[PDB]
Amino acid sequence: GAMGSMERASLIQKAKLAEQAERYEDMAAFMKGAVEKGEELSCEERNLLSVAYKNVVGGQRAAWRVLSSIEQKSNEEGSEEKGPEVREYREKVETELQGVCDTVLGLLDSHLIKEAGDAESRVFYLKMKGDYYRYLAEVATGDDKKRIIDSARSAYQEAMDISKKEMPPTNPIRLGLALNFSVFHYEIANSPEEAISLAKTTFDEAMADLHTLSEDSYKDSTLIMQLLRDNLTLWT
Amino acid sequence: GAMGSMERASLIQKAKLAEQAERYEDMAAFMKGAVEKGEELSCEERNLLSVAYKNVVGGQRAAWRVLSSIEQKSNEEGSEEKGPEVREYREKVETELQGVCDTVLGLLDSHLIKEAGDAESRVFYLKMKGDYYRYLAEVATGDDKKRIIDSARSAYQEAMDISKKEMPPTNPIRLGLALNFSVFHYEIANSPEEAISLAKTTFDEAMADLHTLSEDSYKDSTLIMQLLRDNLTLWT
Amino acid sequence: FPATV
Amino acid sequence: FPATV
Ligand SMILES: CC(C)Oc1ccc(Cl)c2cc(C(=N)N)sc12
Ligand SMILES: CC(C)Oc1ccc(Cl)c2cc(C(=N)N)sc12
Ligand SMILES: CC(C)Oc1ccc(Cl)c2cc(C(=N)N)sc12
Ligand SMILES: CC(C)Oc1ccc(Cl)c2cc(C(=N)N)sc12
Ligand SMILES: [Mg+2]
Ligand SMILES: [Mg+2]
Ligand SMILES: [Mg+2]
Ligand SMILES: [Mg+2]
Repeated sequence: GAMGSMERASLIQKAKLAEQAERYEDMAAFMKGAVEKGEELSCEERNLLSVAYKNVVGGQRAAWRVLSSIEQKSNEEGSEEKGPEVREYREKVETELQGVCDTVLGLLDSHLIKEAGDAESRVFYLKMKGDYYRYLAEVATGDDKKRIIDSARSAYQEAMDISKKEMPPTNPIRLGLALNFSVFHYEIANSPEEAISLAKTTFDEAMADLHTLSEDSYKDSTLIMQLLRDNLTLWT
Repeated sequence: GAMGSMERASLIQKAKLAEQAERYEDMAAFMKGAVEKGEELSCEERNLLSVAYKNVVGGQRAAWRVLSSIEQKSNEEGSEEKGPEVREYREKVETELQGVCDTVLGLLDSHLIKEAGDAESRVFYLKMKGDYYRYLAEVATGDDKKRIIDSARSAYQEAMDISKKEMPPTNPIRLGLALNFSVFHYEIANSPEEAISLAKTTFDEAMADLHTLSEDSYKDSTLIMQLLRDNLTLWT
Repeated sequence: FPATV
Repeated sequence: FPATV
């Protein structure tokens, strides 16, 4: 643990500085160090962890998609053979992405999820688990794909079950979980109808609960509701 | 040399793929590997090397500036003491930046510059040498700053002398060298008058040579001329 | 691509 | 910041 000698509070402070400097790899290393101190994470700290890894893996996913598109074009009929290089470099990016997902899943399993008892922590971590299995599924092939897909589904489902029992329909964690599980259904599980139904039901149940919210909470919830609507517009 | 086992042509191909995927750290590692094969670089290969390292160091410089601004605010009268963390993290980014500059300067000294005999290669590499000493100067303090500053100046000056003897005034390498040396004068050497004079003379001499150019060369040259004008507008 | 958070 | 290439 390269961060073992740094104070927890200093790691959190440096994660916030790294965010301001758009140094997301550093931010993720600092937050991994903070998690490895063994204490539970506050709400702000959980979001620093997720922001950091989401940006790291997001860049990897964007690069993988560029390389996979080039690879597929090089394998079509009529294209010139340019050797193993595109595949090799796509594989390098893919292995680095899988390593990031393995790291995040390892933090969740040792030991964030098992110590998370409040809905706002447990749902957050189970959503993360679904998300990082989903990123693995995006690059997986064959039977490995099936088991990865089911692990994503299982984590999202447990998060959904808790969120419906313990959170209001406008809670931003609940909304973002539903948004992402809906995308899982559409893009990963080949279940577009389930994706559309989930997005619509989530949006409509949140709409009906907005009246209970302050102006700041209303802003947070309607922002994610607009993403649900955006996806519904893309899909219908 | 981690790239020692990869073919030169494969390294170049992968550098181009990394550029398309916006993976500039990888792109720079591939190009470093290509340089270390020991052969001279073609024009396209020189630009792949420079694009890669410019993007890497550019991100480091942007992060350093954010952190240095936070550090200076934390050191002003009335601010609360937040401990050594901002300084430490600024120093970490600074050391990584200095390491990138040391790497590029090492490639130029072993052995790109000494084998570069044509103006378009030699000027390009000497401009790079000035640029990377300039990035070192941005973060240097005290007497070390003076020797770094003089190394930047000396490299830019030799490049200028060759460019004036061997290239037309619209050559894009010559123009970009003059643009950057002018910025060196303004931002590093505390010589704003020299910066403005260089930018103006460069612009005017290029203007008078545009008539000799094809439409594509005209586009390349006028693009950099517009940057000279932009700087002149910022400075006057 | 669709939106996720 | 000023322009460089
Ligand atoms: C508990 C409060 C103060 O912290 C948060 C709540 C919710 C979100 Cl989304 C978030 C994102 C953050 C970030 N990018 N640094 S802090 C933070
Ligand atoms: C073989 C398939 C079904 O599972 C995986 C593939 C790839 C990675 Cl990176 C990974 C990480 C995992 C974890 N930390 N739990 S499972 C898993
Ligand atoms: C000799 C020709 C074919 O190559 C170049 C000339 C000039 C420039 Cl600026 C440049 C940038 C490049 C890139 N970003 N890949 S290739 C390239
Ligand atoms: C001590 C001052 C005057 O010189 C330096 C400072 C920092 C770095 Cl990173 C560096 C790299 C250099 C090189 N490769 N020639 S000289 C140099
Ligand atoms: Mg302690
Ligand atoms: Mg249902
Ligand atoms: Mg060979
Ligand atoms: Mg003069």
